[PDB]
This record gives sequence, structure tokens and C-alpha cells, in this order.
Amino acid sequence: VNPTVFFDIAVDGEPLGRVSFELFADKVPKTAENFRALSTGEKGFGYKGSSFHRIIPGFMCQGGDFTRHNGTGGKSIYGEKFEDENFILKHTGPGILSMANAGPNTNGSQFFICTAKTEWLDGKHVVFGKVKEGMNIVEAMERFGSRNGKTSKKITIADCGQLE
Amino acid sequence: SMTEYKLVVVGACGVGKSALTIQLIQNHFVDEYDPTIEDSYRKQVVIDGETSLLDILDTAGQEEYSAMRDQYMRTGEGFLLVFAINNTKSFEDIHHYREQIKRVKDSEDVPMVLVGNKSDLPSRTVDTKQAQDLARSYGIPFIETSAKTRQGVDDAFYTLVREIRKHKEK
Ligand SMILES: *SCCCC(=O)N[C@H](C(=O)N[C@@H](Cc1cccc(O)c1)C(=O)N1CCC[C@@H](C(=O)OC)N1)C(C)C
Ligand SMILES: Nc1nc2c(ncn2[C@@H]2O[C@H](COP(=O)(O)OP(=O)(O)NP(=O)(O)O)[C@@H](O)[C@H]2O)c(=O)[nH]1
Ligand SMILES: [Mg+2]
Repeated sequence: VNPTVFFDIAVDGEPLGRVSFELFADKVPKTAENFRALSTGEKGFGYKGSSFHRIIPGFMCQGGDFTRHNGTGGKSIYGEKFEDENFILKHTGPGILSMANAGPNTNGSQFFICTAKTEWLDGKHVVFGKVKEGMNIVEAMERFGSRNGKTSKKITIADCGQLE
Repeated sequence: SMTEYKLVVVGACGVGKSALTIQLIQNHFVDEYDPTIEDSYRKQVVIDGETSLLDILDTAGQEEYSAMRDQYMRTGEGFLLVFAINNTKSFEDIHHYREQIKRVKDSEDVPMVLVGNKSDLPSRTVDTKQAQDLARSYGIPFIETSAKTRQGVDDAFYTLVREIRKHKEK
């Protein structure tokens, strides 16, 4: 099976709920493996404790900076960055899991979860997974965002790991 | 009641759009880099003896999907075109912003000021003459600034307001 990973989301430390993701290792194996390993922490670093620093309601929730903790940082399991693996999958609607980047071939650890169809990102951001359970938790996270993405409370990955 | 101007600060990633704006608004400079999605500021100023309210839109250096960029170009009255004197790509990007603004506004006569920022730094890659000649080709002023030392900061924004006022006379 494709891997399933989970995030336990917290709001100012209080548990909000669990979001689980299917990672499309069958189509995007290198990008899926990066996110999987960063979710388990097995390389000695990863998502646990990091925050969703940019939440834009009706657009997406972005997180994954566990090095600088401010939205500028990024570290993959392959180095600071890795190339865009492929653009097979598209941003088709809510729940799509895709890589944030600073341009072509700059994948690190930052990622975003779509809360709408975002077709203008197709071919620019590598889609590699989708929310499997807990989309209502992602929807609850949007209350803490704003038009420019600044969050009103600390939305964190309190725990994360691999289910299968 | 006083006149009010919608100003828009555009330019590539990291050229100092926010640092220029925060220096105008708050009179301080931060070395920290906090990338912008969109921020709005307001400030009451006196320019040439005329008191006015400036509505300043600080934009992202990275383009998203244009339809919302066309939005603030549609409503903006004057534009600061910012590059950094140590970032040649940011200077090369300038013509794209001017082209986009003229397209949305359907005019070759839109109030604009070319801003060469980071004029305190010793890593310069863009000659002043290059920027002066570019500004001449566009018929707009060129102002050299440093958000760090505050050099030219008021001048850049106030000159933009003067350009809007002059455009309104025609
Ligand atoms: S001009 C400074 C660019 C810095 C940068 O690219 N940082 C990236 C990052 O966060 N990329 C964003 C794209 C983006 C869009 C607008 C402004 C900036 O600064 C960055 C990204 O991948 N992303 C996911 C898709 C939505 C988009 C967004 O918020 O649009 C409004 N953010 C990090 C990864 C180093
Ligand atoms: N030395 C020097 N550094 C400057 C100057 N203006 C900005 N900087 C620095 O350059 C970096 C980027 O500044 P910032 O204002 O965030 O640039 P921006 O154009 O708003 N970036 P973005 O498009 O992501 O919003 C920061 O480290 C800031 O301190 C300047 O005049 N001199
Ligand atoms: Mg900025």
C-alpha cells in the first residue's frame, strides 16, 4: 500500500484532531518518501512540533518549517533542496497535499494542504498526497487564518508518524 | 477632509519593499526577513504643504495567479517599482512590472517612481546610470534609497505622491 501518515494538530497546545494523509508513493516515490520520513522523525529531524505558519481560508494551509520556525526554513531528507519529481497530479480540490517551493527544483520540507481547487499551481508545485481522514480538522484550522495567511493562534503538529 | 492616495509597492523578492514601507510608517529598520503575502498601511503626511492620507499596499515579491495582482494594479493610483542595487535580476524584472501596470491601466502615463534600494551596501551590481537611463526611457523619477539608513525613503514615497498630483492636473 501507499504510505499513510498522521498529524495530531494542536491549537495553542490544546488538541484539535488528527489529519491522516495517503502519500502517492506509486506515482511520486521520492517526494512521498521525504514527507514520510519527516513525519516519522526517523532521520533525527522532521515535522514534529513545527507549525502551520500560513493559513489562507478558502485557499490552503502551509507548514513544514522545522529549522527556522518562521516560514523561511526547509530541509529535505536529500539535502536542503531536491528537484521537482514530476507534475503528474494536479491541484483538483480540497485535501490535496503538495510541496511548497521558491521556484523550480527547490523542494525542501514545506508543504501545503489545499482547501479548494487551486489549478494555477499545476505544473509549479509537486502534488504527492491527499487527506484521507480528518478533513474537518483542516477546515477547523482555517478559522485561525487570515487573508494574508497570518495565524491568530499557534497551530502545531503536536505529534506525527506513520500508520502504514 | 484631505486627499487620499492608494500607493502600491512592487518588486522582486527581497528587494526591500517591506523595509522601505516600515521605515516610512514606523521609522525603524529590521534586518529580519519576513516574506510578505500582502500588508496594508496608512499614514497621514504633509507633502508640499498639502496634508494627505497615504494608503500603502506592500506586495509579495513572488507572483501568484495574476488575477489578484491585476486587482491591486487596477485600484492602485501610483506605484513604486523597487529593485535592489545588488540584485541584477531584480533590476531586469522592473520592465515586467511596468508592462503589467500599463496593460491593466491602459495608459503609458501612470504615476510611478523607480526605486534603487539597499544603497548602503557594498555589493552593488546595478550601475546608477543604468537605472537613470531606464527611468528616463519611462519618463519617471528615479530615487536611490536605503531602508537601513533611511536615505531617500520619504523622498521616494513623497515623489510618488507628487507624480500622482501632477497626473491629476493633466
Ligand atoms: S518573494 C519571497 C519568496 C519566498 C518563498 O518562495 N518561500 C517559499 C514559500 O513559502 N513559497 C510559497 C509561494 C509564495 C507565494 C507568495 C509569496 C511568497 O513569499 C511565497 C508556496 O510554496 N506556497 C504554497 C502555495 C501557496 C503559496 C501562497 O501562500 O500564496 C499566497 N505559498 C518557502 C517554501 C521557502
Ligand atoms: N542593507 C540593507 N538591507 C536591506 C535594505 N532593505 C531591505 N534590506 C534587507 O533585505 C531583506 C529583505 O527585506 P524585505 O523588506 O523583507 O524585502 P521584500 O521586498 O519586502 N521581500 P518580499 O517580496 O518577500 O516581501 C531583509 O533582510 C532586510 O533587512 C536596505 O536598504 N539595506
Ligand atoms: Mg515584503
